[PDB]
Amino acid sequence: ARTTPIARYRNIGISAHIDAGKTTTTERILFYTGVNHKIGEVHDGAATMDWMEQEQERGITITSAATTAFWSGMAKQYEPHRINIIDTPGHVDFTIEVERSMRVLDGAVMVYCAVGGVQPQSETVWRQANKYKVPRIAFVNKMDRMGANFLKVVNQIKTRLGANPVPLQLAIGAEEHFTGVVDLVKMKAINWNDADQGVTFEYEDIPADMVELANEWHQNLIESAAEASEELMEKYLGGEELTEAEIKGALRQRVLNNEIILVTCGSAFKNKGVQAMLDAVIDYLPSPVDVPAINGILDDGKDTPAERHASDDEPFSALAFKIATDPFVGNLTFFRVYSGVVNSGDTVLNSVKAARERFGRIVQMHANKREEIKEVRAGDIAAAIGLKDVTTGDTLCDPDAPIILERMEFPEPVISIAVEPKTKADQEKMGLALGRLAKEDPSFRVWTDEESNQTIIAGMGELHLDIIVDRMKREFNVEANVGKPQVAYRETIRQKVTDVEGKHAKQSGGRGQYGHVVIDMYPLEPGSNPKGYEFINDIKGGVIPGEYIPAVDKGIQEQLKAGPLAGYPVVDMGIRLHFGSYHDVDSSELAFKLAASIAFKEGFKKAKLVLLEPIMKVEVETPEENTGDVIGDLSRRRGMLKGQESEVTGVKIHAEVPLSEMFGYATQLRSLTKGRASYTMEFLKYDEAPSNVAQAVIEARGK
Amino acid sequence: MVTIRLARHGAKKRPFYQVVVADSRNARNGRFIERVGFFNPIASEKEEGTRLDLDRIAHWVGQGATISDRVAALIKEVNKAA
Amino acid sequence: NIKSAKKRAIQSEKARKHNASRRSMMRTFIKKVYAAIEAGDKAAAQKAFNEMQPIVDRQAAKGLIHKNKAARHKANLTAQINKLA
Amino acid sequence: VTSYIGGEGHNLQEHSVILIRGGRVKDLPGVRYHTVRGALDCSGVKDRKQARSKYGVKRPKA
Amino acid sequence: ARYLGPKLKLSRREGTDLFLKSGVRAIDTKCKIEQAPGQHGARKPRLSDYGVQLREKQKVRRIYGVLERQFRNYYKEAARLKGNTGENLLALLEGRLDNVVYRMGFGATRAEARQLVSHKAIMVNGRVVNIASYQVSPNDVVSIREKAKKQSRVKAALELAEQREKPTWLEVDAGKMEGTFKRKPERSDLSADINEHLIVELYSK
RNA sequence: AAAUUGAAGAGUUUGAUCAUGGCUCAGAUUGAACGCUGGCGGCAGGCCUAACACAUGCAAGUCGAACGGUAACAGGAAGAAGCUUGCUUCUUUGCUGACGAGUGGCGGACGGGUGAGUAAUGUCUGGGAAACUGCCUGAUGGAGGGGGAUAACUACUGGAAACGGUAGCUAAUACCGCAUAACGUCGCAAGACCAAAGAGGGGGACCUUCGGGCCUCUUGCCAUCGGAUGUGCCCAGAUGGGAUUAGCUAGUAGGUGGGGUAACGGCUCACCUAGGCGACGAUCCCUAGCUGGUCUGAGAGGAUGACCAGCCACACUGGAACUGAGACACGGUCCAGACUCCUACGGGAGGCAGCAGUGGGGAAUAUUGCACAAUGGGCGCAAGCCUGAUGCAGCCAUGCCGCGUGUAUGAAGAAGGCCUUCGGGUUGUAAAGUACUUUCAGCGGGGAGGAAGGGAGUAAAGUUAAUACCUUUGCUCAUUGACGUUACCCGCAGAAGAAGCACCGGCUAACUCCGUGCCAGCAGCCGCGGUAAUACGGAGGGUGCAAGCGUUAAUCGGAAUUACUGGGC
Ligand SMILES: Nc1nc2c(ncn2[C@@H]2O[C@H](COP(=O)(O)OP(=O)(O)O)[C@@H](O)[C@H]2O)c(=O)[nH]1
Ligand SMILES: [Mg+2]
Ligand SMILES: [Mg+2]
Ligand SMILES: [Mg+2]
Ligand SMILES: [Mg+2]
Ligand SMILES: [Mg+2]
Ligand SMILES: [Mg+2]
Ligand SMILES: [Mg+2]
Ligand SMILES: [Mg+2]
Ligand SMILES: [Mg+2]
Ligand SMILES: [Mg+2]
Ligand SMILES: [Mg+2]
Ligand SMILES: [Mg+2]
Ligand SMILES: [Mg+2]
Ligand SMILES: [Mg+2]
Ligand SMILES: [Mg+2]
Ligand SMILES: [Mg+2]
Ligand SMILES: [Mg+2]
Ligand SMILES: [Mg+2]
Ligand SMILES: [Mg+2]
Ligand SMILES: [Mg+2]
Ligand SMILES: [Mg+2]
Ligand SMILES: [Mg+2]
Ligand SMILES: [Mg+2]
Ligand SMILES: [Mg+2]
Ligand SMILES: [Mg+2]
Ligand SMILES: [Mg+2]
Ligand SMILES: [Mg+2]
Repeated sequence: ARTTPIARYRNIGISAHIDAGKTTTTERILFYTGVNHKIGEVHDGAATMDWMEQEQERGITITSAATTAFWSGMAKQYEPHRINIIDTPGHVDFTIEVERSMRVLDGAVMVYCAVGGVQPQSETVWRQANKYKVPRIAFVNKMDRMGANFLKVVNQIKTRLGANPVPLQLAIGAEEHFTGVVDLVKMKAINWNDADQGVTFEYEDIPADMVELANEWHQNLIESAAEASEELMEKYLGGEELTEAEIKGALRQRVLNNEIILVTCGSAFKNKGVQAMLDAVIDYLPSPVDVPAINGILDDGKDTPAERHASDDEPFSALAFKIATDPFVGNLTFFRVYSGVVNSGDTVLNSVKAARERFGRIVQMHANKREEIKEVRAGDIAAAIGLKDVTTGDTLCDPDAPIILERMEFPEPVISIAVEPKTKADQEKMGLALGRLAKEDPSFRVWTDEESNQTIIAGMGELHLDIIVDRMKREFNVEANVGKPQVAYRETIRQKVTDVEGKHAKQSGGRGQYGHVVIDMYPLEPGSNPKGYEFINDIKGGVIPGEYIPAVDKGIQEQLKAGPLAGYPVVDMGIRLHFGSYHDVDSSELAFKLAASIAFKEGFKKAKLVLLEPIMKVEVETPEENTGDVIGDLSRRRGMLKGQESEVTGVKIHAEVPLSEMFGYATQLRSLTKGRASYTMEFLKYDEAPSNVAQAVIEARGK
Repeated sequence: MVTIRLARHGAKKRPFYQVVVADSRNARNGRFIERVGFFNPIASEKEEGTRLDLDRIAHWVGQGATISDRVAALIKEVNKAA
Repeated sequence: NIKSAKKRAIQSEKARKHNASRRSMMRTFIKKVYAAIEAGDKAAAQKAFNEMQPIVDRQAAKGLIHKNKAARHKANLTAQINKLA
Repeated sequence: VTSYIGGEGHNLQEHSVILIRGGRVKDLPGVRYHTVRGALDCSGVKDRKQARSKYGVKRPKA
Repeated sequence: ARYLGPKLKLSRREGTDLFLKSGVRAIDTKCKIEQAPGQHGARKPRLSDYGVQLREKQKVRRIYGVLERQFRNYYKEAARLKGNTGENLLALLEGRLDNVVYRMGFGATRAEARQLVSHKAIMVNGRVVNIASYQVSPNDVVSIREKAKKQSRVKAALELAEQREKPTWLEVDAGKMEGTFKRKPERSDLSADINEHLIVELYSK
């Protein structure tokens, strides 16, 4: 039945900063397990994981791709383990993707560069992994590059991220003469062979060049491993050397509770270290049943609603972590079965939305390539064709299973752009493309603001957002150029008050009626009410008929609602009716509303009121070294500031900035802060601003 | 094999077959050489469920016509001896 | 291909080789008879006709050609040889 | 072809896509088609309450 | 598929009595039967040939509780059947199961007969029928089911079933609560106010 | 008995009339779409345009009762694993059930799809001769005898794969010669010539080399004459528009001879004649699958070919053939073209107009579903396997039909709206209130029928030489439904969960007020709106239809408005 035992299943992710060697380390993994005949290089687009045309051309991973392998051992020590590795992206432009893959996986191998070590995206993946408490290990890649030092990278990890790291494999030699690595348990130096592409290696006697630091760190490894149970420490302090098996098990325990991360070193480009990192994935990373079960809520929660041991007998439960786009079926749902068994054709219940979905074609994955499989067992990552409504993060299960799983959080887009196709009448096709790309990606949203015709595109970055437009050009072909959003202004009176009026000679004999109103315009103040329309009834002279006395406020709405000046609504206008004229036969309301309109018009021209811009509450965090640069950038713009606050891990700056300015502020912020700042918009009250554009939007049309 | 088979006419969830002597290549409801009686499967009442045309069926089977399984069963049940 | 109609393809090619061999042998024997009839030596034409006749009857029986085709060959050749005198 | 825009008030700009049906307006010589209101971004006649199946106006609650 | 509204409006629009109410009180005492239902009912619009044909057809439609599609079907069937079209049409309208139920009591109105037929309380010739359009046939025995006998409406309807002309084609046995359908009513066996040729020529236009 | 019983008009040229004459409406119908609304069930329908391009999964396999054989499972056999001479399982033996791959047989030419081409090589109707036909069936016979291979396999080997090489083999219902065959072929005659294959079940002997021989029955093979079916071919009539298409044709029309076809034939070749078709429309151009039938019409007729069924044609475009009874072959071969895909760059694979499904086009047309349980089809002695045929399920008020959204009672004729002559009227028994019912929807419980068959045992005869083994007909046994939480029945709660769409000047059924003021707007036709609009917009009221309604598109009718029936100058 089940091909591989549940213990011999690894669902692992490869997460780190941009270009740390993650996509290569995956190629060398697929090479040392024989599934790909050619090694392939990321720069020459040969990489199988980089299947999208953008990924080939720009040498970046714009998506998560899944693959499988069978790593027996370095000497075939263990039975073949089925490792499901989903390569992930490091660009801040695509963070949903890394968190998306990160949630389901049981372990993470965090790549690092020897030159740089801890980098901004490395802290980002660290915080994402820490919130989901995934057990982690680390690989220091690019040890061949100059400036390489294992020790410094270890110290950077300890000092910055916060973990206390235990070295597992040190490095023999400098950057160019990187022969191989020495393990701190078997006490063997696995020097790799240059002639062949890393497939073979030769074990040596760990020469005296590094025989004292090696012993020291080996001892530190022993001591760190002994902090798993009192039985380890008691024998350790007894003067006897612990056996390798208990050391490895105690380390596996410490990784399981996430106290420590095990750091291995190697260089994928130099075809070295990859076999040892995969070996340490088998030895130390957790299998699905090597942790306690996942929890959930049933019928608005319970004491212990679900503790589903991953097994082939319990009822089916899963999570759809990823949605992809297939032009030929219309969807591609990636799911991890946490506990249960499902098969082709089987129906499931989407617990959150309470509906029925049929699994048409469950398949397994090798990057873009798809291989049909009849059934999926528990703990396996697969893709489900035939799903047409399930959003990212929705639990898919058979009936009487946990309704809601913990995967209920997604980030907020920072960059907002507009887009408009060259031929304007491709709007329906573009809208369909945007709707699909927004349903698949929850961090990309498309809302068409109804003041204008523009389609608003929100994303995590300018890269993100332009990959979402050239991808449209290539697949589901449409040609569209991006631009800037338009302006949503409002108006406030510049402290002017009078008793203006309006009058038209509607009588003429035959017509039979006329209307006149005496109003009193005033503002209240900038931002005391949500309901800008204020009206306190006070009609004294010429009191109108008593069936529609309070009904002379809704008729004023059709002027305040939209468009008195340059097609922009108005806020804070107060009307106060004192006098007028009528005749109590049939005083026509619709032609009495003309007097009020001309009264508003006259009040507007005599008032000389000025335009009000949208200004929001941005809040930014940053390290206490770039405070000057960020505040200088806001000061260069017409931006106010609010809060002298310093956090413990940074500083929270609060600033009031316009909306027509600061277009693409996030990317500039990342540039001037080394990509280590975020922000948010709270849409606070509008503020006055001297603007040469405020009158140019109405003098474009003249009078 | 010129066959004598049921032709499956009628309505949804209530079949009513036509015993037709038709060449075995043509479809079930397709071209036939002759129709020899009907057969109502769902009849469980006084009116006759089935009716055959015994002399023409005998002529055909003497001319080498193949008899289907259900048509053989209806020839059986129609005869009093079986 | 896709299905197991490739077996019929191999059987068809082998049968084409065999049928082409045997049909060519038949046709060369009949060309021999025609050359004899066009030479005018009635005795060689009669011997050639009596040599081709069992060949064509055997193949007509096997099904490589039809009984009508064999009978047409024998009838035409007998008519030719009889008017040859 | 030329085509009428029925109802009271429209929103037809220079590139808006619309559905065209048969008809005639008779007083306009050369207009033999009518714009189907309330279909394909040609919004329905505002504040309409009678003959509402035509002009593409959704049902008020009332 | 059923008019759930004010029946008396219908009656006074046709002017005559459509028998859409029980005999508890007279028709005039419940509605102003003389005038039309509108606020302009007091006035009188001069009739037209199409007007009177439509009004006769609608009077028949409102009496029997039939909709236009079914009534058109009953006219295609009546035209198909040999003999006088209007006579066949009246037979097909009296053949309706709610019609025969009403004419046999058990409901003070044809809408009550529709409720009785629909709520699985009727057995025609043994088989429990609950289809209000069931075309009754000669020698059919209409029986009420158990758990429906002695209910308030059936008792009120049986007592109220008197004071009206007994149909000469039904031969109902009141006490045991079974009735027969010995033969279809002929032309002269009905209201005689219904001008059937008007409807026939309206539907043959 | 009955197979019909069937034919309506109106508005609009005019100051008004009568004719002529056109436009429009009332009806029926749709593979429909759009707008508004939407409860259920049954039966049907569902890419009308791009025969545009297709990812993916299935749409054709089967037979061990043809054969060599053993890859996988099981049963055993010999044991010196495990061991208490084993219940706690080591390998080998096709030995037996079985069976991957292979040789071979049959199917793959059926079923399914589409209408591009085709105006006549097609179809329909009615005949005909110059024909073939696997499987089905009847009649007569034969069914001696032998050989060479060869796949599979073994070895070496090449290739990324696809797929091969090169030697050694090993069978067969694979192939080949001989013998033999005449109411069979050729020949006027005489005469000459042509075939095969065996396998399975059991068994009284009796002989063996436990291979079996031998006796039975069941199938299978070969020849010939028949029938049935299916197919090929020919003739006549009919089957669109254009003369703003009058000449067309050189194998062209025919004859003789040779060749070819299963078969007649310029089908083809070599000569010879100079014919042949055409004003009854040849030739050319555009369009088009044809028919039973569908819609309409009282008919005659007009339009049409969605469903269903028959025939034809096509399978990415063009051409040619092979195997085979049958093809010039959807899911076969070869080539040329274009497209797409895999590649290790050396090469290789494919053709959804099969069922789903995608892109695109379009106003517009469904699920990447469940079973072979029914009936069929292929294979097989069967059991059984396969079948995207078929039976079902899903989506969509797309159509037709049926039902429900309550029923009775109820005058303060409530409030409120609207009109008002200010009296009142209308909304209106309508509501509320009172009494009663629970169809259908929702829960809970019972529950047909579509199921015939097939398998094992048994008995009876038929069978032989044998009560065995095989047919056939009964008796018993366990049984086979995807649909399916089936139809249907019973119970539980309560009127709860269920009404909208168009119109209201005349045609045409149903009128007033308000706001607008030749404006905004309505309209199928006549027309309306420039200060009292039943014609616009809203409100009240009413009329028609109703889970639908209206609009648009299309056909016929009305249209006697192409008038043959049935018109005029
Ligand atoms: N020198 C060197 N270059 C490396 C190494 N690993 C990867 N690279 C290259 O560095 C670049 C970034 O590595 P890549 O795997 O694309 O990173 P990712 O995009 O974050 O997965 C590519 O051009 C790689 O070929 C390494 O160990 N040494
Ligand atoms: Mg990468
Ligand atoms: Mg209905
Ligand atoms: Mg195509
Ligand atoms: Mg086999
Ligand atoms: Mg041999
Ligand atoms: Mg043979
Ligand atoms: Mg000849
Ligand atoms: Mg012509
Ligand atoms: Mg065509
Ligand atoms: Mg007519
Ligand atoms: Mg079709
Ligand atoms: Mg051929
Ligand atoms: Mg195909
Ligand atoms: Mg084929
Ligand atoms: Mg489209
Ligand atoms: Mg079957
Ligand atoms: Mg199937
Ligand atoms: Mg009132
Ligand atoms: Mg129910
Ligand atoms: Mg049954
Ligand atoms: Mg039975
Ligand atoms: Mg009227
Ligand atoms: Mg109309
Ligand atoms: Mg007015
Ligand atoms: Mg109006
Ligand atoms: Mg006519
Ligand atoms: Mg005339």
